[PDB]
Amino acid sequence: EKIKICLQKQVNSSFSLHNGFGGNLYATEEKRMFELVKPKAGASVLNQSTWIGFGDSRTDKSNSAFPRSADVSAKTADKFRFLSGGSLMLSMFGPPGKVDYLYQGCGKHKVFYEGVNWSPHAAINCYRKNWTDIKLNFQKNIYELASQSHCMSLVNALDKTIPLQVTAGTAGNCNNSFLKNPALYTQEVKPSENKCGKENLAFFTLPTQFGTYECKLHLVASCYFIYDSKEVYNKRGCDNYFQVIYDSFGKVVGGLDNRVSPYTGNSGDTPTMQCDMLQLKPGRYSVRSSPRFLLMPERSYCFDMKEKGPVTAVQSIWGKGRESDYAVDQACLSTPGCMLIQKQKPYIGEADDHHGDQEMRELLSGLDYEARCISQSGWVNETSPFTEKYLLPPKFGRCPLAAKEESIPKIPDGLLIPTSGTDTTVT
Amino acid sequence: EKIKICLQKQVNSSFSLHNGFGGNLYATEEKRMFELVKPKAGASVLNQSTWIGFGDSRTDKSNSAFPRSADVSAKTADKFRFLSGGSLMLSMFGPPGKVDYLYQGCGKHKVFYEGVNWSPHAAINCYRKNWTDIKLNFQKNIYELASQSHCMSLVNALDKTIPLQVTAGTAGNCNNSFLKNPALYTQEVKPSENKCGKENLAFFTLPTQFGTYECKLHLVASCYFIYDSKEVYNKRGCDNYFQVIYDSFGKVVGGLDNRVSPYTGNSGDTPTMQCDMLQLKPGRYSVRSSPRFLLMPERSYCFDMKEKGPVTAVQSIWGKGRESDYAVDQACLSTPGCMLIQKQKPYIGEADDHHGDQEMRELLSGLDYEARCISQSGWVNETSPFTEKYLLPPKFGRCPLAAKEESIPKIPDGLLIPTSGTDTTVT
Amino acid sequence: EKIKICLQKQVNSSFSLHNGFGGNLYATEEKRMFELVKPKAGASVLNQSTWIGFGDSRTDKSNSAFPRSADVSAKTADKFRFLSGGSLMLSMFGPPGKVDYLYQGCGKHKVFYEGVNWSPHAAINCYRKNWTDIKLNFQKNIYELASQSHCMSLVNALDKTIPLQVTAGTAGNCNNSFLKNPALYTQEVKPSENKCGKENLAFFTLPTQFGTYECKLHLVASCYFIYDSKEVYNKRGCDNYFQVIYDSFGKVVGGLDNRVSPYTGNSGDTPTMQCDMLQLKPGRYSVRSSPRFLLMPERSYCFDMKEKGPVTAVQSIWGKGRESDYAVDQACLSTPGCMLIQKQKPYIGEADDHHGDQEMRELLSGLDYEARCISQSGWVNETSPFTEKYLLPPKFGRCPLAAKEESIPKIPDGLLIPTSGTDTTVT
Amino acid sequence: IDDLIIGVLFVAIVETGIGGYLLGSRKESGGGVTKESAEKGFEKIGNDIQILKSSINIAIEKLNDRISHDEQAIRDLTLEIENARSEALLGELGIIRALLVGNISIGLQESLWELASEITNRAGDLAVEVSPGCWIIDNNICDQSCQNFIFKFNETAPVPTI
Amino acid sequence: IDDLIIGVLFVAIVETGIGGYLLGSRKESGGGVTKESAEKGFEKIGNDIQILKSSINIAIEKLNDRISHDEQAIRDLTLEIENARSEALLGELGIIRALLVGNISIGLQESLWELASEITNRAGDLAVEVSPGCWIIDNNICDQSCQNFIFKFNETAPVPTI
Amino acid sequence: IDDLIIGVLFVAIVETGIGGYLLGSRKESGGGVTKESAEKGFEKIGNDIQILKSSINIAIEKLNDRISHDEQAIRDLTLEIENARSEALLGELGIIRALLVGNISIGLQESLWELASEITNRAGDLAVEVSPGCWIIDNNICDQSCQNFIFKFNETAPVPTI
Ligand SMILES: *[C@@H]1O[C@H](CO)[C@@H](O[C@@H]2O[C@H](CO)[C@@H](O[C@@H]3O[C@H](CO)[C@@H](O)[C@H](O)[C@@H]3O)[C@H](O)[C@H]2NC(C)=O)[C@H](O)[C@H]1NC(C)=O
Ligand SMILES: *[C@@H]1O[C@H](CO)[C@@H](O[C@H]2O[C@H](CO)[C@@H](O[C@H]3O[C@H](CO)[C@@H](O)[C@H](O)[C@@H]3O)[C@H](O)[C@H]2NC(C)=O)[C@H](O)[C@H]1NC(C)=O
Ligand SMILES: *[C@@H]1O[C@H](CO)[C@@H](O[C@H]2O[C@H](CO)[C@@H](O[C@H]3O[C@H](CO)[C@@H](O)[C@H](O)[C@@H]3O)[C@H](O)[C@H]2NC(C)=O)[C@H](O)[C@H]1NC(C)=O
Ligand SMILES: *[C@@H]1O[C@H](CO)[C@@H](O[C@H]2O[C@H](CO)[C@@H](O[C@H]3O[C@H](CO)[C@@H](O)[C@H](O)[C@@H]3O)[C@H](O)[C@H]2NC(C)=O)[C@H](O)[C@H]1NC(C)=O
Ligand SMILES: *[C@H]1O[C@H](CO)[C@@H](O[C@@H]2O[C@H](CO)[C@@H](O[C@@H]3O[C@H](CO)[C@@H](O)[C@H](O)[C@@H]3O)[C@H](O)[C@H]2NC(C)=O)[C@H](O)[C@H]1NC(C)=O
Ligand SMILES: *[C@H]1O[C@H](CO)[C@@H](O[C@@H]2O[C@H](CO)[C@@H](O[C@@H]3O[C@H](CO)[C@@H](O)[C@H](O)[C@@H]3O)[C@H](O)[C@H]2NC(C)=O)[C@H](O)[C@H]1NC(C)=O
Ligand SMILES: *[C@H]1O[C@H](CO)[C@@H](O[C@@H]2O[C@H](CO)[C@@H](O[C@@H]3O[C@H](CO)[C@@H](O)[C@H](O)[C@@H]3O)[C@H](O)[C@H]2NC(C)=O)[C@H](O)[C@H]1NC(C)=O
Repeated sequence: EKIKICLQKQVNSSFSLHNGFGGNLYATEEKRMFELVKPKAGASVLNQSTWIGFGDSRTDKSNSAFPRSADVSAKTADKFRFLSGGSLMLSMFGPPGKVDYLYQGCGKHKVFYEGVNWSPHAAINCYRKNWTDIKLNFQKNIYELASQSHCMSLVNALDKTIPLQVTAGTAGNCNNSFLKNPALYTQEVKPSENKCGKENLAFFTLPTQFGTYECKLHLVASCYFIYDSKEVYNKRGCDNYFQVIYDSFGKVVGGLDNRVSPYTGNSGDTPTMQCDMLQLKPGRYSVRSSPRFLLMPERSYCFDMKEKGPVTAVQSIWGKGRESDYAVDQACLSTPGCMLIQKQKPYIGEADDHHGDQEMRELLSGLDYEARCISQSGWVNETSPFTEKYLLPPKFGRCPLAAKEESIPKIPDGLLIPTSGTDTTVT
Repeated sequence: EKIKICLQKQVNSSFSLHNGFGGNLYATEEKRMFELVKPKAGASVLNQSTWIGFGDSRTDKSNSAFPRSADVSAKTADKFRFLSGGSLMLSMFGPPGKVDYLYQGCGKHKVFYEGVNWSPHAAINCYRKNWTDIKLNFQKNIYELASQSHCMSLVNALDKTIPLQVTAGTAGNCNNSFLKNPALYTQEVKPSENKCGKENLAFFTLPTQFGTYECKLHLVASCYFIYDSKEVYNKRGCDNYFQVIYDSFGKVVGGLDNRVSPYTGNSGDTPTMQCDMLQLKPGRYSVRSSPRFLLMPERSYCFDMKEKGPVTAVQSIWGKGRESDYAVDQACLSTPGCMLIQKQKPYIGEADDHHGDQEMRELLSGLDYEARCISQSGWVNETSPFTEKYLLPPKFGRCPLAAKEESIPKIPDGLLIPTSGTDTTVT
Repeated sequence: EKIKICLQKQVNSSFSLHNGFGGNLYATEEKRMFELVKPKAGASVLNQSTWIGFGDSRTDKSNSAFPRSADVSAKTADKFRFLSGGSLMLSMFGPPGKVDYLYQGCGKHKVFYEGVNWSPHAAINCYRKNWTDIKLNFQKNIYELASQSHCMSLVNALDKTIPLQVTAGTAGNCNNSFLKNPALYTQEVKPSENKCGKENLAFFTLPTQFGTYECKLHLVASCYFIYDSKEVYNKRGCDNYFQVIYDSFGKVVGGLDNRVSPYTGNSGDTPTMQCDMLQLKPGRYSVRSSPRFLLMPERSYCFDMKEKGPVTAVQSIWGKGRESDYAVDQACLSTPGCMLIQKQKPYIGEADDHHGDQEMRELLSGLDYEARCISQSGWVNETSPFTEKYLLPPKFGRCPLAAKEESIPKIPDGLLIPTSGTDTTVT
Repeated sequence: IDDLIIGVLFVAIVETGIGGYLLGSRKESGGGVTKESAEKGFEKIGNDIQILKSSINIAIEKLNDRISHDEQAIRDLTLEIENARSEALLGELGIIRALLVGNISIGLQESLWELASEITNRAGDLAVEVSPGCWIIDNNICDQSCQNFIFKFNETAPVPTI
Repeated sequence: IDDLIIGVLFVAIVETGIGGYLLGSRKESGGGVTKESAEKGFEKIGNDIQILKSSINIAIEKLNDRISHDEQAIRDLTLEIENARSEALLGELGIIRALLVGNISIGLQESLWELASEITNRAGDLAVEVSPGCWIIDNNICDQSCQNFIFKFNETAPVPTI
Repeated sequence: IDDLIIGVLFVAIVETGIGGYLLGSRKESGGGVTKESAEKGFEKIGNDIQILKSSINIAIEKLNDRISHDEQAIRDLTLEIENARSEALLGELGIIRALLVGNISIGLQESLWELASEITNRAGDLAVEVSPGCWIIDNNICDQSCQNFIFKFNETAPVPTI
């Protein structure tokens, strides 16, 4: 009778008190609003139809031992424009014997995985023993210009005019001819008998367009011979060496003039070739040089400058056995817009020692999915807005932000007991 | 008695359940938090006192048949600095007979509506048959420099010094004299009788200031004669044609040197003139050229580079009858910062066939009000933060964002019934 | 018996009604959520370990009369790299007698407080009466390059090669020798007896590195003599004056060539020296000049271009007595990235008339604390997100925003009475 | 809920029946569960609903554009950005929206409790108020007349004595 | 509402009268509507008000600056931008402000209901509690003494058993 | 608070005792304050708690990333920025979080009131309901049997006065 029943709310120690706007909650468990997200290491893209890749052989779908030799799936290989044994650099200079492939294509996002094919191993030397530096700079520009154009294509031949005294040249170091891009040309000249040739002048034209492709900017290679000194040069040459590229008006845009700059070679009696990367607007350029040699530019990569975009560059090296290089690596990391992909472990291929390495494969696997964000720190296709460590700089998309696991908000869970007003809670 | 009354909450089918933070609501109607906003097509501005326009005749307030002839209101015309028959380009080269107006003024936002006055129709030819290309580039720079300066003004005369062998020249095609900007100058020279003049050197000075106006950067035109070939040139000229503009030190800033570049003409026995747009810092420049002709720059547009700002450019064409051009259009669209205004229907004027077109009027009507935002997609003076289609790139102000009508949030309306807790709602 | 008690909520006039989400509140008092913040005038930094200063004497810790002579505390002086009587500009040209200090160091934030030491007062003249303009431009570049490099250092000597006809020169105006940077060199030449020297060619090398310091970019001074006219020049010189600096190829990067540009002097029979600021990539440059004089560059400031950062520049003037200049001020204000610090009152030092001015001290006091933000409008170490007036442009950190005191939100205070639903509130 | 004429705590969902605020009556020896609106009691709720709906307009109008001021001179497309900026602003708006609905909801219910109190405050005879919103009067003491007075409000045949 | 003295549901607006929480009493055969504060019952509300006001400080302090970090080296003016950024942050603050006021409001009222229960829980003699916050005791059984005990709380002369 | 056993208004804090929703009973001539759970009544709350917890998932998932789209090609470090951007987004999340907790809280309580009404709606014999959540029945009329029926719900040994 004189009893008393009551719906009671009782909270012990296994509690926790989450406070809220307009009433709180005691709870037995609690969990995070969002989970911290880890970046999947490797390369991926967004849109999947706005990307294109330039390939090796590890990407060459139409290669004999296919699946095996590949570092990518078929789906991916389909989006690649490769050809076994090629390299953008190889096509740039067209050295003898080495494969000359017409790389070109369009895409908002360009993925490069080429280069190994012209590593120190290639042991090419056409008046130059260590090409790496050039490789570096060449790559550096390809990436820069690539990250600002939509379309790009090798321009395998351009309108030019060579003088008559000069005649096509062949070289010992260059197997038995010469490179295709810097094109050698020479004229009989013997200083001894006091017969110095006719200083030559030759023109060349960077096109406004090349087939479908619109060229707003050309990447050409300005090359010249570096002699140790006058007398040495004067051994086979008559006055003072020089090669210069002037523009429509006599403005100079490149070269080397030993008539005002000092000789800086150190290769003894024979010169060394130096190739500078030049970005030239389209037009009619001319070059002037000392009689004996003329290194005429006859090729280039053409970029429209239509739009900005991301660039992924995969490192290209040999399995053990042959000497590789990090020009690519260096270059990617030294230019805004490209993301470098590198292996931690060495290369060991399935097809053979140099094709189909596991790591690389699980690295470039992302190219098959659509990510929410891609960074130099990796990619992520998950959805939370937070991550443990700060994603790295070149990054595109909806990238999560860094935040301590603790600092993220908590949601009440398990048993919930609503708290009332103020001193409602009495022990 | 044993009745039971109850304030009851009942909801049928004409309901809808809007849920909220801390209780929900059932409702009979619902409406959008904000309405999608359409952009008004045409041109407008913000601040109304920070803008200035450069005019034609369709803007010339002091024109005979006024209201009629205008494409703008009086209020607007007041903010314009025009003069019937003028064109920035016309003032740049001052061709014979054509009106030469001193365009100049300041403003955070510059609105250009000139040009038609030097369209193919004008049939001007001073050694050049189709001026459009030049018009294009000229416009291109005006807009660029204009979008980076606060003030700009034509510089109708600059300190110069012409050599004695040379004397003012007149031309057949140029009515019977010559342009005012590229200024012809010549000297008697007959190759036949082996009398080649004295290669000339002349100076000229881009001023640091021009009246109130401060010049941090000058737009000058570098011109030269394009010959088909040597012999042709050698018909009236002595060695090899050339005209070059050097800077304080002998650096070249422009021109054409046929002593190193090839001849590229195809106009038969008489040359063609080519005019390059050059941006020059103020200073003392010099030019050198083959004896016979000297095209001395004698005018320019001067820009301080004080501040960035928007630029609207209205297309300028003739009503039907005379030939028009799209240099303006092309140019605006090809330079960051300016917004192009174009007509869909042709021109049919009230005053006469070429002045006072309806479309244009309702297009430039916006210049009378203050917008919240202006874009290449149109302007808007309303206030919602959303719109159906993405506004186009060059845009300034508080532009609304694209969003599907559906996706915008809904507000409960009509009959509201508060829902309580959980299973409060029972069938 | 028939009474009635009620917990009543009554609100008179001393009320105010704050409305909220889910219930309102009547209150007797109210206060702002945040307080408006004033910027402390003067200079400060963030991180305190990422900054470095280049000093005078007013910063020189190792100065005789220390505390007194200083304009900064010890703590601050420690972070400075100064030396009494120095000036970056002084070290740039190394004039005779004046202190030549090797300024160099690293920091994300660089604070400059030097310059007074080469003010008009210094009355130095080495073929130039008013150096201020040069000071201006020199400072201008230091700041620019400084705000883009992490490390910078004076390069007191660089690999060069001087011809034989020429021999070290000394000058009357230049006490009795010459500047250290633009280095005079001459060769006997007497036009009268028709003995014109041998036009000279000399080389010089901007290094890629200088001790720890990496040089991605060099600031060198290109100087030359400005003659009134030929004949005047022809008084002591033979043909036409000229000094030019070419790059690896014959590209010109600077100088003056009176063989194509007009003579512009007005100092009568003796020339005037002009010094341009040049930014040069590292390499081997050459210079050519008329026989008689050769002003060879022999020093420079070297900057890596590693990273962007803030720059504070304190104005440097004399106490009353000697003539000062505003080159610094002008320069700071004219370059993005640096913040200028100026005094309102004049200089009156404690140590003596020119060292230890009160104002300056309370100005540079901030250098001792860590600010939340620094702007050209002052700094603030407080924490509210709002301020009365808009902070000035060059500013870094978490700067508060401008907002009217009123417009900031209000918090209920004093006596609080909860309002219930709708018409809950009645008379 | 409770049988078929639930209190001011629950809400009847009758896909095809009448809808709104109404008086649900039922006897213990009766199968007919009368439902009918008392447009005279509603007179409050209805007006309060207006006052409530009025607030939204204000607060909505009050949304001082968390909208950005642009100086985009460059021509490159930014849809991927504009889009994301919008998706967010949309989200921001959603929350502050729910914030409004809830407040209304709260204030409306708190306003239905205003009726009860008022209805309850209408006799010790009535004063049965079982569950909130529901009460059981005795029609032997409280004939229709006062029932109507108590609820509906016809002001005829109520309570004199005093 | 009601007569000269209402419940814990409404709030009296007397532009010039006393203000605060107080005890409104009135008899049926009386014109004098006594209003007076019971600073002993207030003792709870008052303290709770503090506790409540305390929270704001926290949550406000808690506003971890939705404030931007800048690296503005360029010198161009940005007021049109700074301004718009401010108008927004101001707006953001406003909402979270109302969020606080409402929460307080809610908790305060919920705290006024804490008194009723407590006052009601003070006798079957009192236990008249008509409308919420209002009750009608009989001074023949509940003389001032217990009235004061019931409400005000002097702890002298009341009780219904033990 | 209500002696040793309070109503649906307050919440007992017993650092080491049982925890949850339960039935607190106590007689007037008894020292033993029985506490025990009626897992049959809980059956509602428990399920509702689920329904409630369910909502969070939705609304949280619903957070359509107030996350920025970047085109950062430059290499300069931005931590001072990324950090501040994060501290803010974190803050934004916090509020919308409390927003969820409170809504839950509100709906849960409003759901506990759903029980009372339902329990109260279980006899004129019970119908003592003193304070909200608490009621005093007479075991002379309401023996354990109905007590269990009234609350717990065993469906055995009631008492219909008809
Ligand atoms: C030495 O040379 C320096 C620089 O060439 C001269 O300093 C400059 O002097 C002029 C006139 O005193 C200043 O320009 C003036 O500015 C004011 C306001 O800004 C304006 O009203 C005038 O119309 C004019 O533009 C200029 O600020 C100043 N520059 C600096 C850095 O101080 C100096 O005058 C020369 N000294 C002698 C003795 O010739
Ligand atoms: C909305 O309003 C709530 C009240 O309805 C806020 O809560 C506050 O009240 C509690 C008491 O229930 C405070 O507790 C303090 O005291 C205890 C015991 O000594 C301490 O353990 C505890 O650390 C506190 O100091 C709460 O702290 C207080 N606020 C908070 C955030 O806990 C509720 O917080 C408020 N909602 C928001 C979003 O501010
Ligand atoms: C705050 O809490 C509310 C509960 O009071 C949330 O609501 C939820 O509860 C209702 C019941 O009134 C659910 O309605 C039924 O139908 C829906 C169909 O959409 C089911 O999803 C649900 O399980 C029920 O069967 C609501 O659905 C449910 N939420 C919603 C959004 O409808 C209310 O949403 C919450 N407020 C916020 C801002 O989250
Ligand atoms: C949540 O909903 C509340 C209502 O329950 C809002 O409050 C309001 O309080 C009263 C009643 O609606 C309004 O009074 C208006 O009418 C009276 C007529 O006597 C005028 O005197 C008064 O000036 C008003 O015009 C309040 O105006 C209204 N408050 C507000 C701020 O609109 C409550 O505001 C709402 N929550 C939020 C955050 O708005
Ligand atoms: C269930 O929902 C509502 C319950 O009210 C019904 O819709 C409403 O129907 C009434 C008819 O009585 C409409 O009233 C009309 O109002 C206008 C003024 O607005 C007046 O001019 C007319 O004479 C008429 O009285 C009311 O507008 C309407 N509201 C809506 C939102 O539809 C609905 O029909 C109900 N269904 C059933 C089966 O009862
Ligand atoms: C209408 O209501 C307001 C709010 O209560 C009244 O203002 C209040 O006036 C009282 C005077 O009794 C103030 O209280 C006193 O405060 C002093 C502080 O030094 C204290 O020493 C006294 O013991 C006493 O508590 C109270 O602070 C003040 N409150 C506010 C917010 O101003 C006002 O008087 C009322 N109008 C009328 C006609 O009563
Ligand atoms: C006060 O905190 C909790 C209140 O629930 C008590 O711990 C609880 O202990 C029960 C078992 O007695 C746990 O049940 C678990 O899941 C099901 C029932 O839900 C049962 O079949 C399993 O065997 C299992 O025990 C309940 O989840 C658990 N909750 C927590 C947070 O520990 C705790 O014992 C209480 N303290 C005291 C002194 O009673």
